[PDB]
Amino acid sequence: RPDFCLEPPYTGPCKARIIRYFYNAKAGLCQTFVYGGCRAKRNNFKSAEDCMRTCG
Amino acid sequence: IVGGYTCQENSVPYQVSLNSGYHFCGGSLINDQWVVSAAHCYKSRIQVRLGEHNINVLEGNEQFVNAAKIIKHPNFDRKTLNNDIMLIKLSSPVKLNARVATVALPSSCAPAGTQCLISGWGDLLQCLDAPLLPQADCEASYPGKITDNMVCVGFLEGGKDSCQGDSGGPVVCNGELQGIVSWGYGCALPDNPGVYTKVCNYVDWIQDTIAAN
Ligand SMILES: [Ca+2]
Repeated sequence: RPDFCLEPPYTGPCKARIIRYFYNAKAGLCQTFVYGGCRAKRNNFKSAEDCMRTCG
Repeated sequence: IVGGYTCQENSVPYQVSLNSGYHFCGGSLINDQWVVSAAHCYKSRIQVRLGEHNINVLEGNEQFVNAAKIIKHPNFDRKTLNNDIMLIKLSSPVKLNARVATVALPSSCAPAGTQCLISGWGDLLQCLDAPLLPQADCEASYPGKITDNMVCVGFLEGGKDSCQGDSGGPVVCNGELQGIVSWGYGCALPDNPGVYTKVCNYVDWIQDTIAAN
């Protein structure tokens, strides 16, 4: 699978509380984390479906 | 907010919560029909909740109002976070009382050293007393990342800071809104105090925008 799928979730410097999805390779599925609202990395999805499609 | 304290119930009447299903940002009421927040808090649909203390319980003093118009500063930069300010016009005027009140816009830019109050839910509203830091120290903490439209507030030793969930929230000094919670590297980390939008550079844009909408 793509390399960005193995990177830990990135909250970013902004201070909003936006729930996003990321692929947890260690667990083998997509979970949620808190995204700050800016400078998102690639392991950041708006839904579980897109997360699993891209990093599944 | 780290190292802060729970605000006295309704002691920050200008504080609002932005909700699009759940609380995601804060904001400040500047008049009975307008709220100011951070541009990175933009969402196509936003419900403003006023008179809140506990965000998870219906207390009886709350007012729920939908956003009618959302206007981000035309020069907002999603990468540098320069000009991170946004105005929200409410669908209808809110009822002003002891629990729901406006905060004044700055008469001028407050000098470094001025003590301020930062608030947010980053589920009870949290408060933090902290000073505006010298621009020189802000720049030293964030090499080449600070513009004239930003100001650091907090402590260089860390321990106390605003955090995720506080964005768009108020930094009030001597009764005037001087800052908007924007960004920072981590929260309450030494040598990385929170960075805030410097509201005093936008008073005219705010007033002109309100007058045209
Ligand atoms: Ca409530």
